[PDB]
Amino acid sequence: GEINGPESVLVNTYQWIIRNWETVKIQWSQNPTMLYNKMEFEPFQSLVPKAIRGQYSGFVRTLFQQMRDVLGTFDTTQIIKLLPFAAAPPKQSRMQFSSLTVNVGMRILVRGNSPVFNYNKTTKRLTILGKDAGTLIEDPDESTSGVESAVLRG
Repeated sequence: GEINGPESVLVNTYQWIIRNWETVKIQWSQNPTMLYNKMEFEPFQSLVPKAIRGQYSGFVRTLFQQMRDVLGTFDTTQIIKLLPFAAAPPKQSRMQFSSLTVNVGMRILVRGNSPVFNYNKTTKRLTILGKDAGTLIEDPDESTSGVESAVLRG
């Protein structure tokens, strides 16, 4: 874990999700509301501007509900990315956010990578604010995790 201030809170939150993913995925499937309410996410929530925390949470919880209803747990990187923004008490709105800001305002883009959140499909590792957060499991049938074939030449 990192210790530098707000940046560390962000890095460590995603590290925690990755380290606990095999539990988190099951809670997200079976009892997501409970998952969203874990005190684990309180520090992250404090990085989200107070005036918009609730709106972001309404957006992400709704998106997750719609996601889960039609797709289930397919999208690991996206579930991990958005999960901490579900932590605040939700305030529902009709606003569709393309990005979500944290105070470190830096933007996490909803689709795809950003300076803040950068998943690489070749190494299968997540990078947050230029720091390693760990290895993601996109395919739950995979035995070997991490870097793809044909990366190291020899």
